[PDB]
Amino acid sequence: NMEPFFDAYRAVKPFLVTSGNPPTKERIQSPTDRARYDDTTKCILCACCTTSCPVYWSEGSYFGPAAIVNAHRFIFDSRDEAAAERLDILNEVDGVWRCRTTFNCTEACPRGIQVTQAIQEVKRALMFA
Amino acid sequence: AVMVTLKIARFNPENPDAAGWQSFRVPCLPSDRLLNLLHYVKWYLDGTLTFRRSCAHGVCGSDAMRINGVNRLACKVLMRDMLPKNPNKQLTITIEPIRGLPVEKDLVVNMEPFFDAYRAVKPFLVTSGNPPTKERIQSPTDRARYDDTTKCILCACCTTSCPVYWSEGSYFGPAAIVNAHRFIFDSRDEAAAERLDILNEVDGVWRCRTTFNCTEACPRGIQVTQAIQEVKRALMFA
Amino acid sequence: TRRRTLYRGDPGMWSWVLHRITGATIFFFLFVHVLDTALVRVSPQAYNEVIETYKTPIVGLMEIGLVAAVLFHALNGIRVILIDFWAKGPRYQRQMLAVIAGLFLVIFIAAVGVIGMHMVER
Amino acid sequence: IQEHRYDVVIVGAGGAGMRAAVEAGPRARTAVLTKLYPTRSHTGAAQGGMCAALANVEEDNWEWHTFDTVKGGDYLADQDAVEIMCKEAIDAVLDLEKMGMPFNRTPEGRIDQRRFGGHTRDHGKAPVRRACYAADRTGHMILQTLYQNCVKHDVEFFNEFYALDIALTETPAGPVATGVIAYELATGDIHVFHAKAIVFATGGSGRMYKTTSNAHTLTGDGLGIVFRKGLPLEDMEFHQFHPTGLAGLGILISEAVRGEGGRLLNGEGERFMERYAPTIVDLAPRDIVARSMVLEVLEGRGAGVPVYPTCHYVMGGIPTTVNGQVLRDNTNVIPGLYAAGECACVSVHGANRLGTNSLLDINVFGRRAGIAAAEYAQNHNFVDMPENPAEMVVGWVGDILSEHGNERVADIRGALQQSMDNNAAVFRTEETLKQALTDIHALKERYSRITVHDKGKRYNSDLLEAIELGFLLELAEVTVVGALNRKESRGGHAREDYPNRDDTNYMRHTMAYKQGTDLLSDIRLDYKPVVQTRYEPME
Amino acid sequence: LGRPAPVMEREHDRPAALDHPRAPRKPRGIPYFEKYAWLFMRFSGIALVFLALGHLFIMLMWQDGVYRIDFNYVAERWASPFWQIWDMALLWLAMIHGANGMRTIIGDYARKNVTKFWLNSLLLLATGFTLVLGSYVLVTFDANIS
Amino acid sequence: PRGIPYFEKYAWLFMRFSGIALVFLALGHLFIMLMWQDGVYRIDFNYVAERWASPFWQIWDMALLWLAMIHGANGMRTIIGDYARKNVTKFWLNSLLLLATGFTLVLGSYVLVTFDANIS
Ligand SMILES: Cc1cc2nc3c(=O)[nH]c(=O)nc-3n(C[C@H](O)[C@H](O)[C@H](O)COP(=O)(O)OP(=O)(O)OC[C@H]3O[C@@H](n4cnc5c(N)ncnc54)[C@H](O)[C@@H]3O)c2cc1C
Ligand SMILES: CCCCCCCCCCCCCCCC(=O)OC[C@H](COP(=O)(O)O)OC(=O)CCCCCCCCCCCCCCC
Ligand code: HEM
Ligand code: HEM
Ligand code: HEM
Ligand code: HEM
Ligand code: SF4
Ligand code: SF4
Ligand code: F3S
Ligand code: F3S
Ligand code: FES
Repeated sequence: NMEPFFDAYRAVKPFLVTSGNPPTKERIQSPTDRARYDDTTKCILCACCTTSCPVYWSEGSYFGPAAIVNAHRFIFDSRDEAAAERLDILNEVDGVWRCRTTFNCTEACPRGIQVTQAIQEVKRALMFA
Repeated sequence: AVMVTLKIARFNPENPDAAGWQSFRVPCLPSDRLLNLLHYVKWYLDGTLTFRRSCAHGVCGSDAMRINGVNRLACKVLMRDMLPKNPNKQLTITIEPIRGLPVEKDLVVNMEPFFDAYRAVKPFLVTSGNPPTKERIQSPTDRARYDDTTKCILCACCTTSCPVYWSEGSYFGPAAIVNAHRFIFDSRDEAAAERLDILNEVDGVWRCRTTFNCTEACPRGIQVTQAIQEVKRALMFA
Repeated sequence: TRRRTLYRGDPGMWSWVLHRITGATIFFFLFVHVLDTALVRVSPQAYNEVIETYKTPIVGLMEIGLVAAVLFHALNGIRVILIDFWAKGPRYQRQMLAVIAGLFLVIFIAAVGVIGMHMVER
Repeated sequence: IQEHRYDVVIVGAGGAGMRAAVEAGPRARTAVLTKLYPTRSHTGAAQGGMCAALANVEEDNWEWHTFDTVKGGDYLADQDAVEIMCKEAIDAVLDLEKMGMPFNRTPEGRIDQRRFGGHTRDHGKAPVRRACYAADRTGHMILQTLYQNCVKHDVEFFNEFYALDIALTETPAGPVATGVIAYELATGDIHVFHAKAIVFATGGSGRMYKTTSNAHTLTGDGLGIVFRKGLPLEDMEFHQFHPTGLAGLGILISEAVRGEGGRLLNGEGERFMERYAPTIVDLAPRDIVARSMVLEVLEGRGAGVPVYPTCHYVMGGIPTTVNGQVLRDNTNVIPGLYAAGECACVSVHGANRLGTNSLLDINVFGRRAGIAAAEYAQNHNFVDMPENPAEMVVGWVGDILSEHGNERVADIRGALQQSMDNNAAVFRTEETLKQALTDIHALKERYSRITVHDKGKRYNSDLLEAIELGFLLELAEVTVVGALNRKESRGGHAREDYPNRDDTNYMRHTMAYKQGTDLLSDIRLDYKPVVQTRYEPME
Repeated sequence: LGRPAPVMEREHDRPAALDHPRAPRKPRGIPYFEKYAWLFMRFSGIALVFLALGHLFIMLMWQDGVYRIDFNYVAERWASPFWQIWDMALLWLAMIHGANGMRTIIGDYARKNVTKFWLNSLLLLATGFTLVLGSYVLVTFDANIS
Repeated sequence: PRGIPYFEKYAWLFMRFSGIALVFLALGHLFIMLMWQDGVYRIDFNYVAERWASPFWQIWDMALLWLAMIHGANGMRTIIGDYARKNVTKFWLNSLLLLATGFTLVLGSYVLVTFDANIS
């Protein structure tokens, strides 16, 4: 039953939040800001990662590697206006601080995404900000 | 006619990025302001010189610039009681853009940081939802509470003289806090709590190091730091 | 690029610069004072040694400078506290600054006179 | 060249522009273009109150207001428009107050009012205390309130966009306005905003006079655009000359003499307004006070704080209807083209503006034009676009940039302003107006060869100063030919050659059409009848 | 040809979308911590006037200034509850005051968030070291050390 | 918003920093105790009394006690949060942990601060 997985997914607000009057001509973004949230745009949402996380087998409600990957994608996107709100979602008791730095997720991903390095970058964005 | 020397900090954004001061000689009658001499420069001698100015004398706040060190709003520099009128000798006036905002051309800066900080303190009236159709009542002594912060022309002579604004981080600035005081201390408003919660962060009102550069720079005379104090007191006695 | 600009603003600005500088001076000195005083738990002779080396004319001039730092910090901090608490504070700023200039002058010349007498009689 | 697609496009972010934006923002997808920042606009220079018949400290109905407006206009206003203005003025002031505006309060605390100028009790009896106010700064508060509301409703602002042209695509049933060609000051790019409706709120044009009170940025560009497209301009020879004007330079003193017993003394320690107008010593209409001052300084009984009349307001502009639609005949209407504010001539003020009616005007008719344009945009659909509409503007900018003539824009403009303030000022004559016509034709042939010394692209203010001088020259010739046509003395337009109102031949609005395309062209003059409901002329 | 787009990425660890122009500014720390650090600087300054200036007076100006100070002088002063509590309050108030002040100084002179993090860590380390060393010396002092 | 804001970030950072310190503290303790002269076979009251007559070892042991107990208590807080299924069980287990940790810190601090060599 993939609905717990997808509920955790659509709880990090995995969509672009923006102003309210679009620019009619594809708001600009550098080829340098674009290559930053790359490598997390490859997620096919298979759950091979979240269902190998011992922290996910445990109690409470850990979000999971996949939700954190698909939130990294939007936190490190220049043309977004809810990075701080997403980082505040991931900064709870059951957010990104429950990762016990097991690399089960990285080992299991079929696209080769470096799931735990994405988690590390979110952790460091919460430390240094 | 006295033939003042103006030393202007030039900057061409495109053709050369290698330029500093330039000195122009301009005649100066005693009934002049600095905008008249800047106009003489731009019309006759130079013409690459680009500054902002709108009004005749109904203050709009366009031409804040750094004159002889201080933020002075050129149209008001009064150019009349020259102390070197006592010893006959060369005069110089040093002109450059205001500090803290990115320069777009010589004396024209980018005011979008200033206005983005202004419209982040929710600078508009928020009320309940049943408009009385009859001119919401307010005492003549509730009126005089938020007065003196209704004179802000949004020129950034205050914000661009705050050392805390020159520093790192993202300080709101004196002008955002003036325009938030205007609404926090309004009787017919229903959002004082959320505005005081906006101004109660690390980058909010506790970064004022109680320098009075803002009060000294404002061309309307607003007592900017007294406004900041009243916001601090409303926040600590709560 | 970087330009060198003196802003030439209010005197409260220079009060704040001096406040910041003197406060950091006291902080670093206090790190050192607390170490050399911790030396009192090892022996009498070690403490006596290091403080006998703290009784020279150079360190006497330094102690005068530290008196100046602490005095100005305390006085301008009283001014800052009054500005923040007293509801007529921001009006009378720049009169508090003259008051504390005068107070610093009298207390500092008295203290430097006493300390200079002590340093002479040796 | 960039392309944008919006439902409603407002050109101007002053009082009328930001009022129309407040209204048409929720309805449609609106944009606002400004050559300034919204709060840098002339409206903020307004100090006098805003008049409305609220009757909080006294008693008045809007009918006495309507009569006083009609009589102040010297019987050239339109009574339907005056009626609408007053009976919507009450609710205009109330909605400003309910949007957040800090009016001064009365001992109870509703709204305080004060007496002002030529406002009467009922048909010329006594002061009535109509004018609301906020402080010595009323226009500044109105502008701040409108801008704070545009921030609340998240309006899109295109700051520092000099709208240089409009695109009228000719449908078989007439012309229709589709787009606005603008020039981004910051980058040098041309933008084309294709819209369904277009609102023009670009304020007045008083900078063709040396001694004036208007901003440095009030050259008159909505009027110049609409006049170059072939549409008409109405009643442009009616300029109001404020009496108190800092005899040296031109700044306004609207505060002191109105408020307290400031007596206007001439040379000798002598008052004159008591002999030029009894029944009121010096609170007479502004046109009368200025004629008196000019007459006495001319007859040799003046000096040499001093004052002198300064051009203050233009009562003409783009001819519209009470809903804002721009006319193209005396009857027809350009589909999808509205106008509000000081550029528009609904003919509320007629031949002389009564103080504190301008802020009223801009509120009422900016709201009307906003809702009208929103309705039009939500009803109709995008029409078309001509072949590369920016072709004329890009060629114009390119060819005014690309060569090195031998004239100075500052010299041409100074000559124009000196000539106008010498000849086409408070007192006009046939010989002086002909002299000014020859002067303006000479300057129009000199303007053909000017030098923009910048040649850059990032922030090119010299280019735009030359472009604005073009508009100044067009509007100057319109004013002079209108004032040479009207052989009477009504309101702001006085003529020493025919010094008495001719109610039988010249009680009509003058309308001017441009014939050619280049600067030197012909001005054809037609007439438009003035509407009348109840009030009839009387000396 | 056009103008290349501006890069919004300050440093690698900084989400550019954090300094978006239209992004809502919301508090980035513990709520009501700044209010109480501000109030602490005020109150601890009021106390430190007396503590620090009385310390300086009694040390430098009373009898023979520094030229009387040695181990026996310290041991006679710290045999009194008055001076023991005075020096403990002085140590704690002065170190917390100075450490919060240098927190502010670092916060507005450090350009990068990594520099800010590591300088705040060094500051907290140095302040903790000085506090535990001073507290140890005060609590566990005995005049008969030799 | 389930607990105190920013408490988890600082508990995380504290585990890292206390680990860096506890490397030296705990491993130096174990070395000097077990493999310096005779290991445990030299330890007695006189050994403890001559070690705790030194500011170095006194501060070493107090820092070791406090860092080790707060480190372990935070780690066991995490373990309880990951293994306790009922909210009542989690509440009472966190309370038992807090009680035992407080008791151990109080007893160790008392012993260090009050130890006197001459007791009998
Ligand atoms: C000194 C002074 C004092 C006054 N005092 C009073 C008073 O007390 N009471 C009173 O009733 N009236 C007064 N008036 C007149 C009154 O303010 C005007 O009728 C009114 O302000 C007109 O404003 P507006 O909204 O039409 O446009 P304005 O406020 O005049 O400004 C026009 C706006 O349109 C935009 N714009 C203009 N041209 C272009 C272009 N080419 N491209 C793009 N954008 C453009 C600009 O951004 C500008 O903000 C005064 C006028 C002056 C000059
Ligand atoms: C949050 C951070 C908290 C920090 C706590 C960690 C502490 C871990 C252990 C450190 C113990 C320090 C106490 C020192 C007592 C001591 O050594 O002194 C005790 C020593 C006995 O040491 P031994 O018996 O082990 O040989 O007595 C001596 O004879 C020493 C001779 C001279 C030593 C001078 C030291 C005085 C102060 C200088 C401190 C040096 C630090 C420099 C920093 C810039
Ligand atoms: C020349 C100036 C100074 C001298 C000679 C001096 C001397 C001393 C002495 C003699 C002692 C301990 C002895 C005792 O307490 O009786 C001491 C300790 C102490 N001093 Fe100073 N002092 C000076 C300045 C300062 C300053 C400016 C501060 C604080 C800003 C300060 C704060 C302290 C503290 C907190 C202690 C306690 C040390 C500890 O607890 O280990 N002293 N210093
Ligand atoms: C002696 C009496 C003292 C008083 C009255 C006092 C008062 C103050 C006040 C009110 C501030 C806040 C200033 C501001 O926020 O603008 C401050 C800042 C500061 N204090 Fe003190 N203080 C005293 C002593 C000390 C001591 C003993 C130290 C260090 C050991 C110290 C170090 C600092 C530092 C570093 C700052 C930061 C300066 C700044 O951020 O601008 N002060 N002081
Ligand atoms: C075989 C291994 C160990 C032995 C034989 C041992 C022995 C001792 C001894 C002899 C003392 C007190 C005497 C002194 O400190 O000089 C002591 C105290 C202490 N030890 Fe250990 N220890 C061992 C392992 C550990 C470990 C693994 C830790 C922590 C991870 C630890 C933490 C402490 C602490 C915190 C104290 C302070 C006791 C107090 O303050 O009451 N020890 N242990
Ligand atoms: C008295 C000594 C120690 C005690 C009682 C202790 C206890 C614990 C416990 C119970 C945990 C929880 C493990 C988990 O949550 O999976 C933990 C975690 C940890 N320990 Fe220690 N430990 C000690 C010494 C050390 C030392 C010497 C280091 C050296 C670096 C260290 C580094 C860490 C780190 C980094 C963690 C966090 C692990 C994680 O978050 O995944 N610890 N400790
Ligand atoms: S495994 Fe790789 S792909 Fe499958 S979900 Fe986790 S991240 Fe997305
Ligand atoms: S406060 Fe005074 S200075 Fe600061 S902006 Fe408003 S007006 Fe300009
Ligand atoms: S599998 Fe689980 S706990 Fe951490 S690194 Fe990967 S998430
Ligand atoms: S300039 Fe800056 S720090 Fe305080 S009082 Fe004025 S704000
Ligand atoms: S030009 Fe408007 S304020 Fe100087």
